[PDB]
Amino acid sequence: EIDAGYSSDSSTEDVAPGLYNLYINYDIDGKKITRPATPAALDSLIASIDKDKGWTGIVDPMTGKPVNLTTEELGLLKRLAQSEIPDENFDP
Amino acid sequence: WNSDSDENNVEIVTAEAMTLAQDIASRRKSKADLIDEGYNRWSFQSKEGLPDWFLDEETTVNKPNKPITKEAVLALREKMKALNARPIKKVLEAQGRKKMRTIK
Amino acid sequence: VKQQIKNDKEALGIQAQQLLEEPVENLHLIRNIFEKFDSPYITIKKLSLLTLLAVFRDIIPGYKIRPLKEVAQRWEYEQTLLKHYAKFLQTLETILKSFTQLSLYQVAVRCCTKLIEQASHFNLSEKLFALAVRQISHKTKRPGFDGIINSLKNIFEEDNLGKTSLKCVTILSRMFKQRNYDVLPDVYDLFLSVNILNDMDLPYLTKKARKNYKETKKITQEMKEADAVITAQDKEKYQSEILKIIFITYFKTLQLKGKLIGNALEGVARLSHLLNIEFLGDLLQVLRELVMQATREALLTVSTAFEIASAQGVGKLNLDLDLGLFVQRLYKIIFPFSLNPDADLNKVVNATTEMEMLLKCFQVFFFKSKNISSSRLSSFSKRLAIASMQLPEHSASADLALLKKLLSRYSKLSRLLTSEEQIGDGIYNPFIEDPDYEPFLLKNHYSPAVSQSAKELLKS
Repeated sequence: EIDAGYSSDSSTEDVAPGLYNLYINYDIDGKKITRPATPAALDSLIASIDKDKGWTGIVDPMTGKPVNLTTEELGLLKRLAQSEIPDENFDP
Repeated sequence: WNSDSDENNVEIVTAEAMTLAQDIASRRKSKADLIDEGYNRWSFQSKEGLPDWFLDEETTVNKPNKPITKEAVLALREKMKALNARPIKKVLEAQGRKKMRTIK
Repeated sequence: VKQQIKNDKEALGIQAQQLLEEPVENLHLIRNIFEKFDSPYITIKKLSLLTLLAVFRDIIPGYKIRPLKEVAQRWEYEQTLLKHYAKFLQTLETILKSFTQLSLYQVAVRCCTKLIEQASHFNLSEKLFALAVRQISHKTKRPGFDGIINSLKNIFEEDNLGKTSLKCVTILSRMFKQRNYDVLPDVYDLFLSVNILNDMDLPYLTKKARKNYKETKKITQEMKEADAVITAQDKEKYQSEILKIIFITYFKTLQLKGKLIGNALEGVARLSHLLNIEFLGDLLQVLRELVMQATREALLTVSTAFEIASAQGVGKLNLDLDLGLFVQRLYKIIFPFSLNPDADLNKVVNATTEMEMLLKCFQVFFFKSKNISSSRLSSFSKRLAIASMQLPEHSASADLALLKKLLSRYSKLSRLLTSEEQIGDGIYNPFIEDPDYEPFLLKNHYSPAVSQSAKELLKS
């Protein structure tokens, strides 16, 4: 037997965020999950005024908040988009 | 207590970088798969230390052409949208002049 | 003593005079002036600093020195000149940070302002601006603060391109982060002075020379046309970045909810018309989210909301946004204003003296084209009379004068009136329509002239 599991690197995963209504309808077993309150209109206006570094403009379907690249994700994008080895210490 | 002692960053301005950044954030393409796809014929052509007469024509010619998605194009237009891109005048009198041009 | 000071002053004058006559050939004299400045006497230090300021402003070029005999020696001359200018500035932060000595510091501020006004375009302006703003960032008004802010204000007005203004705005913003957006109210008024935002026979020529003159003339005309287009684009881009930095500072100030909310709303109202249309709709959300000096702050929010809606052409750009929530806020806020005391003393939207905005919000409300006098003004005016039970008579006469000059012919405002809806808390008297209270009690009041003011109202 092979246990029909999911290795940590499988290309199939739950919750696939997309670009931009919020997709807060239900959860597994069918229960409405609470809508996170809309952010302070001041804070949302600030983020719109000064986009965060690595502002992707992507919201996960669960939370209405945007998803922004971290420092390590920004580094990976830097190497990948400049066509270099995506490993900091790999001997070419 | 007022010293202005204030690093490395990156500015996503290309459609190519946005599509890659969107794929990373939107989780649509696995991060581990992206790293593996980064070991290709072009990443092994290192640019570390090459002269400017060589590097300049390498970028204009030998630059791999990655795909671009419409979602990333909109994101750049959103980034490039300045705070004063469409103020009250540039939306009213600019619309007014076009309207009175069509009327005339 | 006095003879030695006089001799040193003469030596500085002679060296300064020689520099003015022949600046290129006498660079060593500047080093001599620095040696003279090293003299222990405070007065000689002041004179040497002033002469250095006078020498530098006279020999400094009107253009920005491009970094690296007709060209080589000029470069060495300019490179040499930059070295004293750097050294002179290095002494400037040393004496400024070192803070009898107060007078020297005031002189140090004075030459700093003179360099700011004249040598803004020159190199090391980043250091020069940083040193000056560091003095302003302090909690208390240090001496020469009025001189510095005037110099900064003058630069903002003259800077049409906006590059120097952008540098100062960035430096001012950096101080705000360092100070947690807690600075003097005069400091935020600097942003209001940004002109970029507020803008909203003949000698004989050889046969060869004529062709050279014609060829240069064509280049200059082509240069001018391209420069004009580039200037328009660069100014537009600089204006956008200045709005980005200024608005992010204002919104941060609003988030902290400090005592500088007055200047923040001042700037927001002044620069709202410069921003995008989409931001206008979301601008009132931050104003209306601060409702949980609380009465004073709510007055600023409703007044600025009126000003934003007062922008021309909002009829064409039907952004709606239902400013009625601000209208009811003003409708409710008059009672606490009548409850708390107010003193004008003797000798923030656009002014001070809180009673001034109230009439200012009322007069812009009246200035609205047909937006009022639809039986809603009378309901508003009734509580206005109720709130007029106290406060100086000139204020009381003012609000009563607003309805006196009102174009509406309604006369029951100061008496029984139609239903007082919109939060109520007053006599409704629904469906009455009787041309038949407050002035009767107003006649009996401390100042005798309120009695005649009440009499002139009922007679009129």
